[PDB]
Amino acid sequence: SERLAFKMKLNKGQKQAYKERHDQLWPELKQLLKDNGVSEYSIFIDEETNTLFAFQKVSGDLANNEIVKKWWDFMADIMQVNPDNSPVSIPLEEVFYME
Amino acid sequence: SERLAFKMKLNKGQKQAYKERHDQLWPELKQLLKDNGVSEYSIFIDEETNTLFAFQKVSGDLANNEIVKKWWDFMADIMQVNPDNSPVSIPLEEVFYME
Repeated sequence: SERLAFKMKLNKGQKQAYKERHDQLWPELKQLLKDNGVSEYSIFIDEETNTLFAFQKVSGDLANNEIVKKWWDFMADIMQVNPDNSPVSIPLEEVFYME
Repeated sequence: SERLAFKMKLNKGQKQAYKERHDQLWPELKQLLKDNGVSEYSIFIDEETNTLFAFQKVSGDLANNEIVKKWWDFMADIMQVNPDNSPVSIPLEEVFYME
């Protein structure tokens, strides 16, 4: 019901690892995201700037979920992350929408 | 049927003008986009970097359309544009999708 977008940062040269790990995204994480109202979740890359742009829809607390935290730990070597291994994330404000 | 994303550049300090002009997007342009298979077209801003991230769905030649070109001309003072007034646009490759 709501559209959300955000920017993340990949470490230089890690597009391949990022893509392969996401091709093998744990089914537990996919189901948790769905159970929490997430759909149509896409992540796009600007490889030359090591930038990820994420878009998702949310239909109404994953940061405290054990599986999410395990995913952060698994990804922390190739992403720009905080001390708790969650990815740095910059929110992006919607300025236009046409259905 | 296809998801597309791309990055554009706004001139410094022009978020307000960009948003107001898009709130008043010409109905002719909305209809042309729909007629050409575009839906769920969102544009998000990272204001501190003057960056626009666009997402849209396309269900199967707008660059040569007179109304599109008029829109480019109308917007050219506040966007980073080419000599023909079309916005500079960097495509972003999808690296993850979960329906």
